[PDB]
Amino acid sequence: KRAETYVKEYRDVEREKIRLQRAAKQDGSFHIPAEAKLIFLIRIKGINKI
Amino acid sequence: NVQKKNPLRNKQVLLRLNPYAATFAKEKLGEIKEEGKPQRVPATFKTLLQE
Amino acid sequence: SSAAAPQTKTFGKATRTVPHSSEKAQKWYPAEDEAQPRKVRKTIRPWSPRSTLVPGTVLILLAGRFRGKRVVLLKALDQGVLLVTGPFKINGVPLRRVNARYVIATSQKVDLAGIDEAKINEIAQPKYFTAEKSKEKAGEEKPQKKEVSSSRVADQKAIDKALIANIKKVEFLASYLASSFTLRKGDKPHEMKW
Amino acid sequence: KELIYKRGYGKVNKQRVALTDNSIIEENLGKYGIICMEDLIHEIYTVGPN
Amino acid sequence: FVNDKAVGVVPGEKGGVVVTTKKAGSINKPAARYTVAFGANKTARKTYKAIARQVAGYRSDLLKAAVARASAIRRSQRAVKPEPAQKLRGNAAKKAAASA
Amino acid sequence: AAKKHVPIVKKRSKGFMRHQSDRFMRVDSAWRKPKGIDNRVRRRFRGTLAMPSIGYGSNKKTRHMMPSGHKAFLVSNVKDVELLLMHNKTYAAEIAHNVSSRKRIEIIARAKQLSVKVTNA
Amino acid sequence: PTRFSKTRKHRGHVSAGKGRVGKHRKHPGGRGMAGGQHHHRTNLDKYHPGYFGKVGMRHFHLLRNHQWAPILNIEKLWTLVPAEAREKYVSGAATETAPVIDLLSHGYAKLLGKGRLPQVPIVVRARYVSAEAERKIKEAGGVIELVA
Amino acid sequence: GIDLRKHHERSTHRKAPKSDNVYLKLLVKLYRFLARRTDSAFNKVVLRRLFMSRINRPPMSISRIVANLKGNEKKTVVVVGTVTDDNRLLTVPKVSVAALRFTATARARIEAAGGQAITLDQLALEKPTGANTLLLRGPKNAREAVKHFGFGPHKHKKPYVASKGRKFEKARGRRRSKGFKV
RNA sequence: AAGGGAAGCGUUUGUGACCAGACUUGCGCCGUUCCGAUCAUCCGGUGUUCUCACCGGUGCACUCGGGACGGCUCAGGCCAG
RNA sequence: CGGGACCGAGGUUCGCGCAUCUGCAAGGAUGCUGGCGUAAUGGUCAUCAACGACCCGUCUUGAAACACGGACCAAGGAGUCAAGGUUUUGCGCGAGUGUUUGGGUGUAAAACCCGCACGCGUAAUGAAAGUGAACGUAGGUGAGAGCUUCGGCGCAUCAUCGA
RNA sequence: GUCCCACCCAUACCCCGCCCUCAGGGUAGAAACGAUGCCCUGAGGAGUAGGCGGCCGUGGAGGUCAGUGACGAAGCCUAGGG
Ligand SMILES: [Mg+2]
Ligand SMILES: [Mg+2]
Ligand SMILES: [Mg+2]
Ligand SMILES: [Mg+2]
Ligand SMILES: [Mg+2]
Ligand SMILES: [Mg+2]
Ligand SMILES: [Mg+2]
Ligand SMILES: [Mg+2]
Ligand SMILES: [Mg+2]
Ligand SMILES: [Mg+2]
Ligand SMILES: [Mg+2]
Ligand SMILES: [Mg+2]
Ligand SMILES: [Mg+2]
Ligand SMILES: [Mg+2]
Ligand SMILES: [Mg+2]
Ligand SMILES: [Mg+2]
Ligand SMILES: [Mg+2]
Ligand SMILES: [Mg+2]
Ligand SMILES: [Mg+2]
Ligand SMILES: [Mg+2]
Ligand SMILES: [Mg+2]
Ligand SMILES: [Mg+2]
Ligand SMILES: [Mg+2]
Repeated sequence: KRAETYVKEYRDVEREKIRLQRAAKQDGSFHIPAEAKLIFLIRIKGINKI
Repeated sequence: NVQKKNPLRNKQVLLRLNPYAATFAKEKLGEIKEEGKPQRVPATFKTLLQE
Repeated sequence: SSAAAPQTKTFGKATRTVPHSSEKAQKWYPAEDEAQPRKVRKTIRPWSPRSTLVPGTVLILLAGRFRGKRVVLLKALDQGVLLVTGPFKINGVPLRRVNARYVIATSQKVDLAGIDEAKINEIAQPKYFTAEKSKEKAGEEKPQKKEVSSSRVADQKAIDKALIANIKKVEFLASYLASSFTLRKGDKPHEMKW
Repeated sequence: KELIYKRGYGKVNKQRVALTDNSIIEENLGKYGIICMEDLIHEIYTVGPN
Repeated sequence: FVNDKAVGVVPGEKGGVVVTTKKAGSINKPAARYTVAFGANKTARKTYKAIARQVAGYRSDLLKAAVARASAIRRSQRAVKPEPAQKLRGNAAKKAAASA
Repeated sequence: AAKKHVPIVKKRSKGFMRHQSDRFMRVDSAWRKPKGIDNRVRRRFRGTLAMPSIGYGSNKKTRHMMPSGHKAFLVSNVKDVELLLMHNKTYAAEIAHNVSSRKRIEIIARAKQLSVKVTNA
Repeated sequence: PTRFSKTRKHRGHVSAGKGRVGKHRKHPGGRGMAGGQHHHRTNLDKYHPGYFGKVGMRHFHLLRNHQWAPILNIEKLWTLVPAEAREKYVSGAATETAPVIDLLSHGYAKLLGKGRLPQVPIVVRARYVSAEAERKIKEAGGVIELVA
Repeated sequence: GIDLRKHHERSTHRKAPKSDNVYLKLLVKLYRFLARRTDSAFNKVVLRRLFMSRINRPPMSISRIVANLKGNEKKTVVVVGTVTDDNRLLTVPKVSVAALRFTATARARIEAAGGQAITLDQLALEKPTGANTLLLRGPKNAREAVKHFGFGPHKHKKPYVASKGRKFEKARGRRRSKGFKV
């Protein structure tokens, strides 16, 4: 059941961003897509000379 | 676990970890269509996008 | 589980038991236990031949004694083993088993209308070819050809009757099968169509 | 999703333990309502309280 | 010598099997040994049963070893096929052929 | 004999010889670790000798197994070879030198009865 | 035992544990207490304060038998009584007897009042006694006998 | 390569006694089993103290046992060490003491008072979990060597002097009349 | 055996000489020829119910054991599809 | 859903799962087939070939050095012992401890036994004359492993105010 | 000079096998073990001066293997083997 909710939750969040963007275009205003909250870091430069 | 099996490639291992994987495939949740006539931008949105 | 069968032989007066074979002491006991392997989760599934291995197609033998020859596919048996015969009166290839990985499946198909599938069986059934190999392996010495079993001679003769008649109805198929396949200069197999 | 399913290992008693079934996640992150891989993935993608 | 319940199987003088076990309080008395000598003509299966009866009471963790050792002693006492003829390779074959 | 084992894989079948043991006759072939301050072998330069280390160690399951599958046990008596009565599947008799011709025959005779392998019959 | 030594462990390594630079020389720094005021001053000032100088007056023919006066703290007075006798006094068997110790027989001269005493009266014959040792004996009901 | 500051760091605590005492080996085997197969934190501490050396198991006197045993009477005093006798204790009450060792004077006096002088293997019999026990440690820093540790200026520690007198360390760095004070 | 202003050495093949192993069969079930097994008595030991001593076991497709010759299953060396 | 490559560790059942009255691809390879059964695989050595490879020890910031020692081989060749300290480890006894200067005895340079003194420790501090360690459950406060009759007691040790 | 695709390979990164070190668990009304053992899991591995641990070898002493040996000990030679 929790997987059901999450799959639906992911589905609905993406459409709201699209719907908000499209409705802003119709109105003529601008919608800020909100800053990202999660980032993934990758270290790619060794362990020497730091 | 002597040998890690990838759920992304082993279907049986995927099912022990996510029982909703089977329902996702049959219900075609990854291929949901959106219908209806799209609402295009007005002529004011353009001619503002280009100066 | 239990599998004891405690019989009772007579020996004059009705006594004595003589327990079942797999119930008595071993009469020899090892100093160390055997490895006793674990259970294996590998169940045999039938071999899936290629899409082009339709029975009646002409194949090119790439190895073995009859390499380069062209034969007709009769039936795919199992585990990659094919039953083929390039008619013995055409190119001299008897009824023979060939592994499906050492052939080329061409686009030429010979109609098998006239060949009984009943006789295709009982020769696709195994042990047919190597029935008397161990019995006949004399090599103690003017060499002479190992005479072919009269049963197999008759079997090949029966199949060839229908097969050759159908083959001869094509203008060049009879000569095409009688020839052998070779690579000339400029023939690139990766580019050659079959 | 693909990072956690394929290269996702847990930290159990200062040991790197492969996440092959939900028991490891249940017995470690159970106090926070995360009992399965989908719960773990949802808590990462959507920045949750835990 | 260490354990207070010990089992010992040794070959018999005249081709039998001898089983020796420790009695109670043997830590103070060395000669407190209960020894039984099965004959050479006794059935192999019966000898295993007789030893299995005794070892089970004391230890039952030496059931395999006591029975197997009796089997090993019995195996060594039977007749022996001498050997198979040893083939020679390379120079040894050439040397033998040239010599003979 | 040689009941059962994993294949005997040897990580290195050659051995390690001492640095410059081939150029100088006073320097033995037995390995000694180069302790010089400028030595190229000790510094692991490319194209030089390798030094022994763990990592070249043999598998524990097959560490001291001869290619047949047995482990060698040195035997010098008929009473010594009887110790392997219960281990004839994992140990092989090896009659040491100094054993006279007569005593060698008895050890072969007895080890044949025990079905114990003798590596120098 | 020589087989338990670093010497058997340094066989093969050049410097034998003493270093390539700054090698093991003969006497780099002096022989003995050399330079106690000049270059070994940082060791003496740190670990041996009071080493240099002169304190007090002299005593030309000091005989240490004059200064002989072993002490006995009253917390161990009753240990000089034998085990069988000490039982009845300590246990509380009040009676008409009182022990006499005569410390000098046990090799003691002065008596000092460190510990405590049971209220049993006791007689002690001592060469010297302290103020508190006498006070704690009197309170227990004892008697001090000064002897020579 | 991985950026670590330490590699293959070992545990700093002893994991098995260095003693070749065969009887002590049996005692450790018993308390290895007990500490593993019980939830008693008392068993773990007793196992750990059996490993310790002789300077980490200082002797205890009956007087120090008596001092701590109030009002903890009806409890078994457990000392992983040696229990010594005190002359300054004129009477010994009835006590239950379990210890690795007892001096002959201490064992006789405890038993004469009507108490129990038992060993740690006896203790594990009636008290497999330290149900009513008083775990007591002797004075660790009462050793003579500890008086010398950390010597330095203004540390008030004991110097390494081979004699006591007006000489050998009393002049300079010990009084302001000769240079300075420490 | 090798050798166009050094040689030696490491990784890896090819070639030539030499050589150690492994393998030869073994365990099971059913078919021929000779000996003592189930059980009970009588001493003596013993973990108090197991066994050794003598003795009735009487035995050709019946027991027990052993060799002789045949059949079948399983396992078994090296290289591979 | 195809084409290819490398790998098959583990060794009675147990588990997580999927399917359904079968079982499975789900806690690590099985099945079928063929040649040979010996120098065929394999190993050692010699040699050729591809790629690579400066002469060791030493002092030095830096040695292949146009820095020094080294023609070659065998044998010999360098952190030892005593006294006195100290820290740590093991052991015996433990407010004591140490027989062996000496005596008795002996299977006779051994082993065994004996005791008075003495050494160190149990009391320190003063230059010395000298004096010489409990107000108190040998104290109060904070932390504290462990125990708990669940309210508390609290070893060692540390910090602090005292006697 | 700039831009774009494809490809080559370090002892680096990923997966797997094996060695060792370190760390964390299990194993007795013992059918039970060189418990100084065995089983399971994870991480790590350069090194002069230096420190520590375990092992190999030599000359002797006590105990033991009822040890080997003139039917051949010790030594020595051996592009023969493990
Ligand atoms: Mg693994
Ligand atoms: Mg070094
Ligand atoms: Mg030097
Ligand atoms: Mg220096
Ligand atoms: Mg300098
Ligand atoms: Mg690394
Ligand atoms: Mg020239
Ligand atoms: Mg070769
Ligand atoms: Mg693919
Ligand atoms: Mg070869
Ligand atoms: Mg070869
Ligand atoms: Mg070359
Ligand atoms: Mg080069
Ligand atoms: Mg040197
Ligand atoms: Mg310079
Ligand atoms: Mg130059
Ligand atoms: Mg110079
Ligand atoms: Mg010169
Ligand atoms: Mg004396
Ligand atoms: Mg004294
Ligand atoms: Mg205080
Ligand atoms: Mg561990
Ligand atoms: Mg000789």
